[PDB]
Amino acid sequence: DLNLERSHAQKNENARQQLERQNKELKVKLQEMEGTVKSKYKASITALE
Amino acid sequence: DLNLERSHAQKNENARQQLERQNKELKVKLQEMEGTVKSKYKASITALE
Amino acid sequence: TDLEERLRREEKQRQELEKTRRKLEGDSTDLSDQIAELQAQIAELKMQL
Amino acid sequence: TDLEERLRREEKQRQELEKTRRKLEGDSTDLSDQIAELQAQIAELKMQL
Amino acid sequence: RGELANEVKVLLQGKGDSEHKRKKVEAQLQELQVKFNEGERVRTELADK
Amino acid sequence: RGELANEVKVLLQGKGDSEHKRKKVEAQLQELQVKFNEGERVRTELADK
Repeated sequence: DLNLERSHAQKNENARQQLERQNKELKVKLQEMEGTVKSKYKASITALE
Repeated sequence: DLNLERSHAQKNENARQQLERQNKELKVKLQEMEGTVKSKYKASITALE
Repeated sequence: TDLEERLRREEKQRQELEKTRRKLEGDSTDLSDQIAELQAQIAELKMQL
Repeated sequence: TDLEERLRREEKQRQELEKTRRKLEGDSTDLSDQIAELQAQIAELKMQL
Repeated sequence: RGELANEVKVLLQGKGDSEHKRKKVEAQLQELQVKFNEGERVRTELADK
Repeated sequence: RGELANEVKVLLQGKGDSEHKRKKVEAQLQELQVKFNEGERVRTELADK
């Protein structure tokens, strides 16, 4: 039973690395896209006004 | 050690579940932020033009 | 002689409780993860609204 | 006498599993009810949307 | 439409309250049913002696 | 008006069917509750024997 707990925990450890990388890319993607799209759109609307 | 190992494994499952849960919310937020920004700005640009 | 079955019966309780706990633990992960995707889907309807 | 002392060891392990199993049972049952509430909320938002 | 819509609120809200209590009662039945075997198992162990 | 008149016919039947199911489920729950209380009392009495 101890080997199963360590085996299952070790198997999930490798999956945690992939989830951590996706979280950093998703947060940086939404923040960069939002700040870039909103900045370029606000500047264009201000020039037209 | 088995009980202590299960606590670490159980804690890892909660942390891993939080990453998976946050990933689903992150994808939903990025998919909604892109539509709310691309739509609220596209219609405004047409009015200014 | 009753201690042989009594001691073995107590050990069987741990296996029975572990089997039910392991089954509920694995099922709870899928059920808990489904709640995250379900709650995240509500954000789309609220954000799209 | 030694069997009685050793028999009590299984009771301690069973108590630790009962608390975890009982917590998962109550949490699993509560999680099922949350799925029904979340599904109903999605229908109200989807119908209104 | 307003009168008919108001009549649906008293029936829709009333049906939801009954369904909510039914889910809670059903959840308690499953817990008591599963817990019922625990009392019988523990009783059979003591009764076996 | 057409969609409201159709949902009323289906909601009225759902409330009646759910009410009858709750009554039957409550009947079995009461019997299980009496057996659960008897098991606990008989369990403690069996320990004294």
